[PDB]
Amino acid sequence: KILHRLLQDS
Amino acid sequence: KILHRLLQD
Amino acid sequence: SLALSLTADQMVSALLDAEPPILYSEYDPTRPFSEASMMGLLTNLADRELVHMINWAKRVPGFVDLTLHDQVHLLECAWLEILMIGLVWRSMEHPGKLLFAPNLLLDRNQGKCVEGMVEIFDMLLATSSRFRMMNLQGEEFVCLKSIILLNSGVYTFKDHIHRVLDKITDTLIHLMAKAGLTLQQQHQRLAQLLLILSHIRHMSNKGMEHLYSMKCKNVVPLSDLLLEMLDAHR
Amino acid sequence: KNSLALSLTADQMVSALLDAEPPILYSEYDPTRPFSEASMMGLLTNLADRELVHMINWAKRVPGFVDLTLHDQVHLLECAWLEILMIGLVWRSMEHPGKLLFAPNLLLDRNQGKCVEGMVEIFDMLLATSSRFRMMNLQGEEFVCLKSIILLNSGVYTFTLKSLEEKDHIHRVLDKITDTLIHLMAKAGLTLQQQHQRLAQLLLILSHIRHMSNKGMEHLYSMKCKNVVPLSDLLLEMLDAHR
Ligand SMILES: O=S(=O)(Oc1ccc(Br)cc1)c1ccc(-c2ccc(O)cc2)c(-c2ccc(O)cc2)c1
Ligand SMILES: O=S(=O)(Oc1ccc(Br)cc1)c1ccc(-c2ccc(O)cc2)c(-c2ccc(O)cc2)c1
Repeated sequence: KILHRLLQDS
Repeated sequence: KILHRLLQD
Repeated sequence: SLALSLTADQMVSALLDAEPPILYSEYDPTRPFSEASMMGLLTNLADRELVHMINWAKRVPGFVDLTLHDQVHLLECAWLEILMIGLVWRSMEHPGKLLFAPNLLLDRNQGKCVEGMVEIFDMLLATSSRFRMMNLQGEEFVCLKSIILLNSGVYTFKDHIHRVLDKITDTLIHLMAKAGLTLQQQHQRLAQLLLILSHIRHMSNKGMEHLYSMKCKNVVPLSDLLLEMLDAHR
Repeated sequence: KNSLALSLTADQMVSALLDAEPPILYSEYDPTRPFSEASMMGLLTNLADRELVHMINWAKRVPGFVDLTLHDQVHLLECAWLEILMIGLVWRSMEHPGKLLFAPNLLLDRNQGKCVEGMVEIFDMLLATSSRFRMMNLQGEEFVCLKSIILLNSGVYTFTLKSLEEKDHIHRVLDKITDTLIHLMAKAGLTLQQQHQRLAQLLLILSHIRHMSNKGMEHLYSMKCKNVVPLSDLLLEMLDAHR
């Protein structure tokens, strides 16, 4: 999920 | 409409 | 108007005495249901409940003041919300189950009988569990139900309705202050209750689309009244 | 461990929420080229797609949101994203009666909203919501509280045993945001009766915002099948989470 990656991106 | 009937009787 | 001149206790008493009764489902003993079987029992039940809701709405303080057109608009937009919060309220003392009627108590396994019915079944069960955790009182329940009636359609037309909505707000706080809750506990519980109305609106919209699909699927013939309440959301 | 959200005071809550505000984005709108069903929705989908990136990073700065697990953060944004876009749109449009300010260069009235089938009914609802904010004189401190409530509340009743402790943390942050709204209203000279009423009026609007989101979501799904409007990969994933 794109929402997964953007949330994980720190 | 049927709703007008119930709202008056 | 005459609703604004009522005290908080007189508001609670008027709403409690205006409560519609709890109707029974049709008494067929075949408790294993199918898709057309359960939908037939529910539409028949909801159709009869609608008639009592329309007369309950007349006895809501401030509702007779509105014109006939405004009364129609509020009922059309809120009727499924009102049915659902009533179902959730009477399902409180039956955890994990939904009491559509005293003789029609269903669990989520029976929610699989109708296609797409499990998602909103779980949402209804969660709302009932939320009411149980908050120890929701019937005096609070009738206030929430009247709020749904007056609020859900008020931004789709209003000054008088907001005056009644404030009065019901004053009534809810009066109930929480009477129960010994502190000021901080009063405004927090008010917020907790009103946020649930957002979820009830969500369940209604999902339920409305479901009934709309049941129409052109023609699994069960819908009544003319239910078809007219459904038409107002398309 | 010790949640930072539960330790913040009311004024510290407002400060954190105000500092986390996303920017107001511009659209690719060209006033030379007139509108149409395909071109206007393409502008709106392009705008909302870029807003989603800022919304995701804004949610991380909402007190208590990082304390939730990755799975719950995904669910809350999936269920509330259109609500958060709409209350921000309604908030931008307070000072422009009869018009919706999707972007500082994209100001639309209900006459131009008819260019998309079914877009009229929700355009008026967003307008009425903006008019409701106007006659309430909604404050930015109150707005950021309402927007954070939507993120935490809209998907909280659609989550077992260990995960129930995560619901209690969200309701604890929600109660602190309620304390914040009351603290703001008391500073403006509102009596205790006026604070309860205004608090109720603000939270009742969230029911209408949920309704506009439900209707808007159904319009975007049919537009997905219509193929006339290309949807971005992020919006397609957010849209599939609702149906
Ligand atoms: O859209 S639903 O979510 O779909 C289902 C269907 C079956 C199951 Br099991 C679970 C969900 C839902 C839910 C509740 C009702 C309903 C009926 C009567 C009532 O008093 C309260 C709610 C209704 C309802 C409302 C009106 C009707 O005429 C018939 C049914 C629908
Ligand atoms: O379902 S709608 O009701 O339909 C319309 C369409 C055009 C007009 Br003019 C009016 C209504 C509606 C409404 C608002 C939005 C939207 C777009 C951006 C934004 O920041 C907030 C809301 C959106 C929206 C949201 C996300 C998108 O990818 C595209 C559009 C949709």
